Amino acid sequence: RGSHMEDFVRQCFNPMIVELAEKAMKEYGEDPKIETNKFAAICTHLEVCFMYSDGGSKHRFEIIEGRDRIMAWTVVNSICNTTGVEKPKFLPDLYDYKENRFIEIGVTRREVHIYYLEKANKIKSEKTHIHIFSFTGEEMATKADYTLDEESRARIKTRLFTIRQEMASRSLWDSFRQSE
Ligand SMILES: COc1cc(CCNC(=O)c2nc(-c3cccc(C(F)(F)F)c3)[nH]c(=O)c2O)ccn1
Ligand SMILES: [Mn+2]
Ligand SMILES: [Mn+2]
Repeated sequence: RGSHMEDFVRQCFNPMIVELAEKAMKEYGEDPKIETNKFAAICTHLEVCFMYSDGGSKHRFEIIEGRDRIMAWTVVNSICNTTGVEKPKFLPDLYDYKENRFIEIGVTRREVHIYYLEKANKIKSEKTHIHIFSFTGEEMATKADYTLDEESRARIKTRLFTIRQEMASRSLWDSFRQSE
């Protein structure tokens, strides 16, 4: 069963983040033992979402990603019913209470252009904000409004490149890149 990538995920990411990624994957019919690359991807996505939510003020953000499906939909419903934003057709990652909008965080191994295009093609209601980070240090946000200040985003990018380096050191990076 076991594989180097799984052990690396378990040693590289926080135990709560690993448990959350595992729960989400099982809930969505995936297997972290076997789909180890997706395992790493959802751990990374979770960490990015958490760091981003940490980048604002105390009450700045409401974290949607990481919750189970029913509760996540419950909280976006409460947010829509108290603010007036439209219901996103698909579950986002965050809600900005200062900018009053949902945020879709993406982490990509390819050019941010392609991935942002996909995310803007699925999200029909253009109300929800979109913010892509890449594993090379590029980033791309909707209307060039990158929400957080420079230092928080740079912290995210540094960590992303650290993960990429740790993967390449174990010869795990080529497989990870040629999997998205
Ligand atoms: C969570 O586990 C899952 C989830 C689903 C559907 C729900 N998903 C999201 O909400 C979502 N998912 C990703 C993502 C997940 C795995 C891999 C990758 C990629 F990096 F390889 F592209 C991206 N990224 C986001 O930004 C994002 O919002 C289905 C199966 N498993
Ligand atoms: Mn999400
Ligand atoms: Mn996302």
